[PDB]
Amino acid sequence: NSLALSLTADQMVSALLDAEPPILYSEYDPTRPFSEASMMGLLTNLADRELVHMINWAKRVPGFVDLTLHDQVHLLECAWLEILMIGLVWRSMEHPGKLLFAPNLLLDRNQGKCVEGMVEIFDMLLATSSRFRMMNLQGEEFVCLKSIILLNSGVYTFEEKDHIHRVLDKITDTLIHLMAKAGLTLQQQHQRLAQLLLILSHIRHMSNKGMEHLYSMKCKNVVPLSDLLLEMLDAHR
Amino acid sequence: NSLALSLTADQMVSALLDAEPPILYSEYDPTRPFSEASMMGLLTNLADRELVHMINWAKRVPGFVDLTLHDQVHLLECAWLEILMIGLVWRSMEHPGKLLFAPNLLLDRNQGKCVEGMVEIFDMLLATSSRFRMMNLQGEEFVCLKSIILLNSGVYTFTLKSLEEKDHIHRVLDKITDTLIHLMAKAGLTLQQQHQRLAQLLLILSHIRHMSNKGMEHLYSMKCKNVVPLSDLLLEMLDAHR
Amino acid sequence: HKILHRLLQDS
Amino acid sequence: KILHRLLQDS
Repeated sequence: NSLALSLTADQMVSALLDAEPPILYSEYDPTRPFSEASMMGLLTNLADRELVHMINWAKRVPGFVDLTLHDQVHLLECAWLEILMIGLVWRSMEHPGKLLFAPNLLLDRNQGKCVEGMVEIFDMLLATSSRFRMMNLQGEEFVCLKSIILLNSGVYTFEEKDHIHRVLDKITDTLIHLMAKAGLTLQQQHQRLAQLLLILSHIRHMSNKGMEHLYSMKCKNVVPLSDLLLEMLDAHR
Repeated sequence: NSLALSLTADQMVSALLDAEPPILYSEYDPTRPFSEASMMGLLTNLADRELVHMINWAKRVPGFVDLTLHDQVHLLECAWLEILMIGLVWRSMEHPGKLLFAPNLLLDRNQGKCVEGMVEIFDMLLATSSRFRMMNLQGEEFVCLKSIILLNSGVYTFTLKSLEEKDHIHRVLDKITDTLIHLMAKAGLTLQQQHQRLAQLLLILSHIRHMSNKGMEHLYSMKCKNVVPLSDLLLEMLDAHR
Repeated sequence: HKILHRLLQDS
Repeated sequence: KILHRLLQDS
């Protein structure tokens, strides 16, 4: 029925690697001392442009096209902030103590104090980056985790449900195939699988706490939010 | 030095099973079709009494005593609602379309609409229960998942010496992972089926985290609404999440 | 009418 | 703290 289940492990990895969105740049202004309104403007503008690439990255995820239009909308509405965060965390691996929102926008926890309530989200994001760096997370594992977020985070807020779970099982087979490829023993394979999937619980937590902060930003009306971001934000009520 | 690292998989299961807290009763009266503010009073009273058993249950979890006191406080302050919810979901497996808060308090989603915003959290709990039902979740797997939630939900929210105890928590987590795999291999599942089922169970915990997050936000509104009597312990747990 | 509807159908 | 207390009671 669906061609995603017929792909092999390497073909699954290649399709996810080739689908990777590009690393966008922040607005050029050197700008570096920041205020609440200026930092929120740079991140909001960056997040709005990353969403356009994420939506096109989602259609390239094997099995995502097979869902109905409403099912695709629901999965992206619930996962979009998680996907932004895990990408930011992955970009910040090689920069301990820093968050790489863009190649020209590297911030630390001191700059998170400019925005009211963001320093808490910053520390959790930095902690996830240290966790990935301590685990030596590979890019093949990262694209698997990110697609798991897209398919799993909304599967329980809905025949069609068995499709997503079978695609989720495919990625699980792909993750194990990557770990057996790197020489990990059987005990190390299911242990590392568990460690990686448990971090998704914390990424969900960071997203929920992030949604609250972005909701108060709409009520503060300090920075005008784009209509696309407003629709993704109103989906969480 | 820890006993949790010396235990075997079967020894891990029996230790967690022997530590299971009891199923508590509510003060629900079927003769009184009471209102929504009263139903939350029953759930608030029930959750408050369950917290006392959960606190003593946590001491029985292997490795939890080897942690410092303030780390035990942090772990429970962030996981307590998740543990209440997965326990509620587990008790409700054999009651499709209903949530068994207590043996005398069985509610469907129609009676959850009485409280504002309560209907959404009810549906997520029901979907989680039906998810456990189609997976045929076993009791030995439930106690592992519940103990994983306790150790994992606050491990990233914790200077140089404090990260040594953080390493001890990941050791116990890997041991519980070995226990889950041992159970699935005992049930006649292939290596492919073990890794899939292990992944399916751990992906539930992110949804349980989501339910707890939305649950915390609903509890915060009740405190400011000042309509349901919240106990001093629940108000202290609620102030831990700000 | 959702903007997300339009973006998922375009390329 | 009540949680600190119940964890500490022996």
